[PDB]
Amino acid sequence: MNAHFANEVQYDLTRDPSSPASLIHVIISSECLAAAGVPLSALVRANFRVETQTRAHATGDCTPWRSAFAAYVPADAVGAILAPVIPAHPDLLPRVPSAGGLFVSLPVACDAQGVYDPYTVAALRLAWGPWATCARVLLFSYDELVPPNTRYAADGARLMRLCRHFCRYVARLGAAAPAAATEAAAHLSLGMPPISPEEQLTAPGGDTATAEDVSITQENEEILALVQRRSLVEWLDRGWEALAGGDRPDWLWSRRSISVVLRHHYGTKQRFVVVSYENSVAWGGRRARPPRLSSELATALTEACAAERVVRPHQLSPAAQTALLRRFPALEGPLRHPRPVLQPFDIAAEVAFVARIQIACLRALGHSIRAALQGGPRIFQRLRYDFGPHQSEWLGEVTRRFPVLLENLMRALEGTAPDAFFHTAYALAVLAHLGGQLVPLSDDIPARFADSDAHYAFDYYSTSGDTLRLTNRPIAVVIDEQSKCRFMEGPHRVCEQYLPGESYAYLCLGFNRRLCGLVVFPGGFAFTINTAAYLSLADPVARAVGLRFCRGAA
Amino acid sequence: MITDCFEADIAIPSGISRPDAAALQRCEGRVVFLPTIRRQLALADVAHESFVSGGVSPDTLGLLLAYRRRFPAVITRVLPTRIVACPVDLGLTHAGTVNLRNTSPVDLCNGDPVSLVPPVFEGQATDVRLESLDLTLRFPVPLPTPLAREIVARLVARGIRDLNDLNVLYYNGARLSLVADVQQLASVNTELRSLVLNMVYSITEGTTLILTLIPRLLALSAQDGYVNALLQMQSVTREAAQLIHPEAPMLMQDGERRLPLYEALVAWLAHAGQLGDILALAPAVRVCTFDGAAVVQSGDMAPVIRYP
Repeated sequence: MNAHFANEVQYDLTRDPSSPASLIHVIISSECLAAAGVPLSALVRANFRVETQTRAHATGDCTPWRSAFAAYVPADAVGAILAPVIPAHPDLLPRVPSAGGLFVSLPVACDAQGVYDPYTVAALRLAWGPWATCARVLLFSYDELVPPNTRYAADGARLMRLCRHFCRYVARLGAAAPAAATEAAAHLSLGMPPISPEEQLTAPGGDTATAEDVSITQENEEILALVQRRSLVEWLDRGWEALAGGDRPDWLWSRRSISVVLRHHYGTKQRFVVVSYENSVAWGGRRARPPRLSSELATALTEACAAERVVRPHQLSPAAQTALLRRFPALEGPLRHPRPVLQPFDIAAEVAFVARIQIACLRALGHSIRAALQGGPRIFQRLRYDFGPHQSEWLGEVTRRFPVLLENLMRALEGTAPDAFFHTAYALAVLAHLGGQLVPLSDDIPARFADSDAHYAFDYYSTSGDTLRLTNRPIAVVIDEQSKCRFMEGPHRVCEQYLPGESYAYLCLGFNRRLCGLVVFPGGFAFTINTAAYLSLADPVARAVGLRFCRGAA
Repeated sequence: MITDCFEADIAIPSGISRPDAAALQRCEGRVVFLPTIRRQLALADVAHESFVSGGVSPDTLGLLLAYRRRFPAVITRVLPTRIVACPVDLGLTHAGTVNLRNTSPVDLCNGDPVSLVPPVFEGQATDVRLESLDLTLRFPVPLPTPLAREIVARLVARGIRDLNDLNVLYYNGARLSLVADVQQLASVNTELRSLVLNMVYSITEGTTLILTLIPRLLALSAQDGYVNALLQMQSVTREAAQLIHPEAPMLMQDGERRLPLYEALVAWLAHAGQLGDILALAPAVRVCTFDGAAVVQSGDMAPVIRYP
């Protein structure tokens, strides 16, 4: 509950105002988070910190990440809103149990005459710990987030249950009830089935103009008629203050109207509940600052190719394409940009942005891998190890086993999910290297990694059986022909007690800030690779990637 | 007698005429502003020529401002060779009871704290002058604290008129007026800075809740004669509701764990009720007549018991 209150205090700085904005209180479910790659148990271990940034429709830069507030409830979230429970008396309000999740209100980019561009993206981040494996990022579209209409209708009948539940709960408590409570029961009874939150979700109703709904009735009820010819709320507000002993502003809005709009998440197909309170200053609240959010951009874009029966606005004729441009000068960016960094007016277009970078990084290896290995080389060893007479027989196996691994690396490296790939030691070198041309997010980079080209990063891979990535956290080692090696400053990974290539069953792969790669096989035999040569990316892409995956340095 | 009394001994010089020496025998219950707590001092360190700065002896509003840099003490007995005063802060006497003398035009009561004020009243600025030594003794005036705050308040308000009547008082039906006097602007600056820093720090976010209750008071002053008398005929808040419609914001930053009005009171008490102590000096003296009466008139002595 309180996570929405605290955030509106932040939105009260009106932000800038020069760039107008809005705010939407959102309740994510747990099953939407679970499908999002979120361990649920880790959050449970009372606010929680979340970074957010907004991302442009087609071309541009993302907002710099900004910290918001989040509070996770491992219980019915909508129920806590609907039926607040006196700490002393639980039995006062019976209700139906449900699931829930964190509460975060989200920013909405407005305009002068505020109208949201649909398919524009707002983003979260969830940090279970320092390293990026403990960080996830979720995306949302202003279409996804903003429902067209709210509902305060279904919440009306709810309040009368309270006036009944109070009057019912006091009647049980009888003599033990404090006199002020019995008093309010008298009036509240003069103003006069458990509470199920999923009614308001499936309720078929919402707010309406209702102007002709009054005039409909007077041409109705005269038909008919000519054929013939201290509010209750203050007592409720004093109902708690009798059984509470405190105002508890969280409850005060719960006694008011509460707008619950069920939504669905395009990513996980799951549900997340958008909520706007009655007194809430954010979107949907009865107290709100103009201008408000309009569908003017969105509604036209549907019928533009709908009346044309066309799937895409680029298959729309440029006459009608310029038609909305005349009304809407912002649509130039997605429509008129020759080489949009994002596929304009799409959904998965953002994903295509990621996956192509995945491919871009891979070829930067295979071509560079092929480079140094092309004519049969002599790698010798860049490391220092002593071998026993029996260990030689093992090394003989490394010969035969040598080529199969080099496949399996790039096999899995290609096979990795594009999301999780960005937590790997190689993707960090890129985000480090392009940043060198800031602080990449999750602080995976050691502070001295920017000191010398000797500071490195590493991953490990199983030599026998399935070839896998044995290391969550990329390991940082400095090297100094043979030269010794040492770790850096700081749950447990047994892989971390070993130096690269020190033991069997570890393929040791590394890179640099200079992004000169090193491939270390067991026995210490290792060769350099410079993949910077084969790495090819557009600067407008590079700068756009970083601002998402890195942070402006402190 | 180091802790019980403390005999700070003002020495008297050799050459003083017998009309001037016998003029000190009527200096029994007085207030002497000792700079330090030395056991041997001279009249020159007591007299007004100690109080004067380089070229400048300040006005009455500035004459407060180095009292509180000093140690007030009361003359115990005027010997021919010396004058003995016990400091107020260390220790009063053996039994802890010293006698003052009302140089006020104002009668005292029992138990009321007594503040000492420079000679501001009209027909009152009586400084016993040593003609044989060219020394003046500006004896301050012991006053009741319901006056001694207003008298400072009239002086501070007079200096701020002079940056763009007021010098008339009343007390128990006795009309009295103080000396209208031009004030040095250097003295007013430290006073005005002492107002605002205690006024700006006295404002908190919870005080906006209190501000919303102003039209309730004029809704209440139409029925309660107690509230109708409390505000004033010339109050600001009676005028500050006909042009002012106050309101409160809806939510508070971290408004679940903190108390809005309880933080409003403590910051108010620490700066606004504290403010009168910063303008004047502290009334470290009250009067407890053991057997005399309930009202101590002017010119008479009064027993003194120390005041926390």
